[PDB]
Amino acid sequence: MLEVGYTPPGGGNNIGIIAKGKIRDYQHDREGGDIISTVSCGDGDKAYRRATISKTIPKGTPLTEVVDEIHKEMKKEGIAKGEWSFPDKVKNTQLKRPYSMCGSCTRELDTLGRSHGFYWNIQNETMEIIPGNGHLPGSLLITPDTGLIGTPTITDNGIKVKALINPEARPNRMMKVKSQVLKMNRKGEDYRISEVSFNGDNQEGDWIMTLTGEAIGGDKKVDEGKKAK
Amino acid sequence: MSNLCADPEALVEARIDEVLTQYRESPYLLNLIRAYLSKLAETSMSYCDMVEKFDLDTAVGDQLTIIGRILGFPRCHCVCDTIPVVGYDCGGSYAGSYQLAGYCEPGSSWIHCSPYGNSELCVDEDEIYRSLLKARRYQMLGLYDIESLHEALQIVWGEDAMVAETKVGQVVVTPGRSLTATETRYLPIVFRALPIAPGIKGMIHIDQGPIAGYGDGWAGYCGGDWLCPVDPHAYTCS
Amino acid sequence: MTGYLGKTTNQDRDVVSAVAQSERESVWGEMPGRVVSVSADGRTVTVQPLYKPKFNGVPTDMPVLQEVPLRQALMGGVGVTVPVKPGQNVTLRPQMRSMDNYHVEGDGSASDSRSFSLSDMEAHIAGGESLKDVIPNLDSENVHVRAN
Amino acid sequence: MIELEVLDESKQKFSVILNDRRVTIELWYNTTNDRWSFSLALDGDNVVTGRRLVTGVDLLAPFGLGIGALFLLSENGEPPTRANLPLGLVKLYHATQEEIDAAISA
Amino acid sequence: MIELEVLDESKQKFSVILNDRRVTIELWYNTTNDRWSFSLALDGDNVVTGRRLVTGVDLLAPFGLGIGALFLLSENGEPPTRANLPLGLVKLYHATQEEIDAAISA
Amino acid sequence: MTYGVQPTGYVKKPLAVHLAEIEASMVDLFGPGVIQTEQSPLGQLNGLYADLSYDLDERGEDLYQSFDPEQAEGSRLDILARYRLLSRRAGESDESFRRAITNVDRARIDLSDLSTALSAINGVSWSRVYVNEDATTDADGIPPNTVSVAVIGGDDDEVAQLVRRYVVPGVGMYGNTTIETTIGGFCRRIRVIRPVLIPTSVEIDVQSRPLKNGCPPPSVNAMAAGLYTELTGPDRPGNGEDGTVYLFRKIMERLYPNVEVVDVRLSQAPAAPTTPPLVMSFFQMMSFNADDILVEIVP
Amino acid sequence: MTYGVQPTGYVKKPLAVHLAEIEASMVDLFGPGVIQTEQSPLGQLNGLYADLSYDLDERGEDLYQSFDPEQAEGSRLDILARYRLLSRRAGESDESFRRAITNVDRARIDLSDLSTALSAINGVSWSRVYVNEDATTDADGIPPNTVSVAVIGGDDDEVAQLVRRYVVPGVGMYGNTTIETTIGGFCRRIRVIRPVLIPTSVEIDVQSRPLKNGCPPPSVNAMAAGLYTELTGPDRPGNGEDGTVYLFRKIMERLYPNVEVVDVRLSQAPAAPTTPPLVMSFFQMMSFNADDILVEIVP
Amino acid sequence: DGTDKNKSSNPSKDKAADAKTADKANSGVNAGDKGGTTVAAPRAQSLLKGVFGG
Repeated sequence: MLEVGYTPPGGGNNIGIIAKGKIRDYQHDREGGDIISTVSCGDGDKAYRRATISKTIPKGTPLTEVVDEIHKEMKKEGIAKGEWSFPDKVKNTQLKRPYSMCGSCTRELDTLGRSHGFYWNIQNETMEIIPGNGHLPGSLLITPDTGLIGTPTITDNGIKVKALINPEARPNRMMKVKSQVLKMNRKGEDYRISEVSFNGDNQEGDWIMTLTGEAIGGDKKVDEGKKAK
Repeated sequence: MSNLCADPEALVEARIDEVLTQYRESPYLLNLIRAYLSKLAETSMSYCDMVEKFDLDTAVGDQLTIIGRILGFPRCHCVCDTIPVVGYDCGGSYAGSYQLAGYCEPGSSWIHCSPYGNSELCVDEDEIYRSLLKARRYQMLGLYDIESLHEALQIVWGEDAMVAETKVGQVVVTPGRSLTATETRYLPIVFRALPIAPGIKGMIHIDQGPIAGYGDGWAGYCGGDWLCPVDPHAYTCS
Repeated sequence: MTGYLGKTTNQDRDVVSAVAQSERESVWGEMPGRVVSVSADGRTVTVQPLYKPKFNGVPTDMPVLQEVPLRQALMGGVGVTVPVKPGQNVTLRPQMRSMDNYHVEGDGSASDSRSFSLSDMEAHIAGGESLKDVIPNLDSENVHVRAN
Repeated sequence: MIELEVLDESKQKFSVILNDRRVTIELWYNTTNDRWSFSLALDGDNVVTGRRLVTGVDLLAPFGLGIGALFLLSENGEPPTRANLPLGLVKLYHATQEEIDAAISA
Repeated sequence: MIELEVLDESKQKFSVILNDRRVTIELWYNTTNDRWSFSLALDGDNVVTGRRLVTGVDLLAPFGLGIGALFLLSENGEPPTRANLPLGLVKLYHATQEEIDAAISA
Repeated sequence: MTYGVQPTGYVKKPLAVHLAEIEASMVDLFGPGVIQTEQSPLGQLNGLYADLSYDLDERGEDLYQSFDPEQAEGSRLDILARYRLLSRRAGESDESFRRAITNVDRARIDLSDLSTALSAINGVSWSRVYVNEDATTDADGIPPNTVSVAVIGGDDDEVAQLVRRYVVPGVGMYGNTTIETTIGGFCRRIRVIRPVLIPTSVEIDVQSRPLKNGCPPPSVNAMAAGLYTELTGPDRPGNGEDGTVYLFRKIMERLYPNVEVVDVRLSQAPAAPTTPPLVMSFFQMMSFNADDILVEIVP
Repeated sequence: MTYGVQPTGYVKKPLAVHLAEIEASMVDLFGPGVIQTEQSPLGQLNGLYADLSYDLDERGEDLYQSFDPEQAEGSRLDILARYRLLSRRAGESDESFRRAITNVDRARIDLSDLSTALSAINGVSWSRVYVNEDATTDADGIPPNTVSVAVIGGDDDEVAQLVRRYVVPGVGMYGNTTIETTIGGFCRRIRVIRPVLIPTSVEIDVQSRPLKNGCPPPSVNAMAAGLYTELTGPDRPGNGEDGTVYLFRKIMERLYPNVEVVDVRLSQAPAAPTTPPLVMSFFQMMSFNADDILVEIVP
Repeated sequence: DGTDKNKSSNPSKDKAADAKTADKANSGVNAGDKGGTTVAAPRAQSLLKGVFGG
């Protein structure tokens, strides 16, 4: 657990979890005489290593019961279930021929994604699934009146926005971004959240987060970008 | 709870208090705002009559129908009965094949009414449907004992009602009073609402008067009568 | 394997062996399959192979492989044959490269330039059946040839 | 449906995703007749050019582009003028064929 | 079981993993009736909205959401108030179904 | 105060009534000389606030209909059912679940609690409840003062533990399957009916009766598939229901009123169809196959 | 809609939205240049509206919540409890009352629950409950559709109240003793069984058999006292139980594994010992005395 | 949005002039993912008996 936030003299508490940690590697350091303890942690890191499944799976079985099946083994390793939103093509597909599973869960999780074009990820010991062109419910406002730093920087698909770390910002959500520049950039307001970056300090380096989002179209679909085979 | 809401004039003035000093004495602007806000406050007051309009002891009309459909006892039921039909008997008397109504009967139904066209006697009086729902509360909970069936009967019929005998599979009840025609016609529906265990047959006293015998709670020579259980035909024509 | 030590300070070694691992997944190899139909010319079989690779954490099915070159144990026609019927088990083998028009033309090179495609499977008699399903009467001392 | 913003510029050009298509719409004011015209490009090809923006009708019906309907609306049918269209007194809306069908069925 | 901290804010929102589901809870105070209310969304889908916080009952029982029991307690059975809920004089708890079963069997 | 909650329902004040009240308030404030035409600055304000007042009326109607199972939907439909502590079935629609709460006829409001709790069990495809409450055995074979249950599916332990708490002590059960149950050490043997399915072969001869030479009867397959659906639905023939010409005609005309059923023919498969009735005992049920049904149009 | 009454419940609208909607509506009426700032008269109207409408929104939420017993609080909670037959006890807080409104919607009248209550009454040293559910009279003499209660000790009035609280009307009561208690002035004729204790003389002959570990066979008086305690304990032979070789051999063997039983002899004091088939009617019970038990080892 | 100079600014708790109006205008404070403090085994069992036992 790495809990970050703002604790103003009045107000209240804004502190929430931005990263839940399974220690990766630690190492002290002297600079003058100091001792800085540089921690690295683990994200689903018990599942990226020790999760191995055992599956015979027959024909006719729908195309989601076994995301539950794989989550059984990934749950033996202490992973929680997030929101799963499959593609519509996925929700309705059935089976002609049987479905090997022997080896490593994450490895053939990746082949899953490459094979039906969907995203899955682990966000603080909770595993979410979304479509490539879709996102999950939950919106977050970023404006010069709501924590905006500089540009809502424009990109090919969407934006990359800096702000003060303020905990809700999760991948696979929606951010509504307003400024005095995006209007003449004609860029929308709603964007999916794909990349999240947290950099901060307690004394000098203010809490800063940067969010990369790929724009949602008029169709309520994300601007995927040209996937190269 | 308690008083949910207050008088609209209280809410509106509570908001008028928040006006600015430069407008505190603008009678046209303040009265315009009062006209626009008092109407909304008055519209919303009307909701504070969705609180006890569903009280089982005093509900009427659609509010009682809604309670009945929550409790699972509808206002009307299929029966083996020639429901009276509102209409004229060609004055003195006409042969016909129906029976007629005269502005005061629970069997309110026309030729063209849908429940009537399929034999659904519909309970129109609230003071009887309310009693039927109060009794249905007992079937709901499965309170089949005497100590509960007696309160079911007190509510349906009156203080003189009693439960008489427990033979093998057959239980007798009595209102303890002469029944009026409305109650007589609705009687088949009373035995669908009373708390009597399934597989056990409900009876009714013939004269609907208190039963006689020995002991503490019954009626003697004056007022009592000899028992005679008869089939109310609550579910059958036979 | 992914993430030997943790969250997001993923070693450059991890995110390179992960690419090698994924590309090692991508290659095809053997797998058992069920014959769906047998062409009248007797060299291509419609096969519904019994393997699904891992999709959306769940069974999806890769489609019935078509015009799969059936491969009897013959050289120049001189050899042994087995009567292939709808419902039997074959083993599939992909090639290093596809051979589209080495079968469409016999002059010998397919379309673009790949390796190891799903669309390059030969079907073979030996290697397809399951050990659960028992083939009876395995003559274990004498060379046996069967017609049933 | 989606509302399309109009800037207070005589000539302008934006891009929107409609029915999974990248659509480039370019609006320009004709002062000689005091009107707005629009050109529409689907995937780089200008399929529509020089069409007047008029209220109350589907501007794309003649063309069968498969991207739904674009239409102008106003409180009382006031025509879209130089001042009126940027201010939002007349608004530009896009609706899909599905939404149009469901609304008709209503 | 666990205790869920309540901030001194008339409207607050947080997320917790209950039975390995991401449950987002939103509490808001209603001044007119002086009572706290909660909405619950299971992994981004709003499943419970506008329920009143009441002490001594399971708040999630009607819905069969499969996320255990969410209940409020106080020493002398007071009702939750703007002042009393954030101060911890009334505590919000989550109990897992197995724990509930074990207590009932014990 | 004729509006709001009235004995006939929630009566809505019309938008025009709202606007008239607002105008009457403004005439008293500004005088008879005020202008309120629908296009004036004051008329526009009156329109906006009349719309807001009517929207409050809409909320009132919503709050009144949220307590009415016939209009309540979703989680509040479940909360209403929680008064009798009923529960919804998986995938069950609001129509279906409101029929259970209302007890639409049911033909006997009693034992509806048992009928619905039974249907709420997992796996129970079909269920039915019977009673013989006289002092004599009925023609169906049920002894007097007895409750009979017919159920398809669901585990016997769960079914019997449920039936035991609905059937009181002193009242017997009639059936062909026995389940031994125990609560607190006392053992009651619950008898239920697990109807035996007799495959039935059905052949129907129909005639075409076009209502005013309009839409003609549908194809033979389009009729056999519909008849199979009707016979497999929740209104399928029950146990002890003999197959008669009436039973099938009442279905064929109802589904396709432009068709006259001339000759029904039934048999116990694989035997040849013949003259009805096909007698089913109280423990037997007719089971139909999508192929066995045949329909033929006769000149 | 997104606000108001929805399937998930009541979606209350924020004050910021209440204000923004009215500002947008005023722009629709008067154009985007209309001045609505905090200081202007129209801004005064918008702010006060937003406030009042948020208040009305909150009152709507309260009224919505007050239809659910699990959220109502007070006299309205009483209104909703009266649909399930509960009256707020004097001084009972809303918490305790809302807890009380969580109840079986089904009778709790199982004979296990009857017997448990019997065992709890003072003086009731022994009790057993039997039921005849079949349509035929069983061999023990219980008429069909009847519940028989055998009890020893305990006051008769309280036990009669107990039996009539658990046996529903229309179910018979078999027994030998009649009791007459009044509730609501309604005297009933409650039939119970007060078993007839007839003393029994028992003689058991056993063969000592050393165990596999090397234990010594138990003494005569230990055998005769361990049998007395078991036979006078809560697991005693009940009424209508025929003292038999099966019964006594099973008790003796289970108590003393290293001992075999040769024969059993049973009689009634003073009648001399005879074959072990002591016949008992459903009303009689086997009684015992410590001295009337004789055990003796057989070589 | 609040950028329109012809409209009022958005109601927020910070700029409300009273505690009551601050409560009414509180847009909402959203903590991140939370972990509940565990309850000791005996206290938890006692509380569960108190609640779900009757």
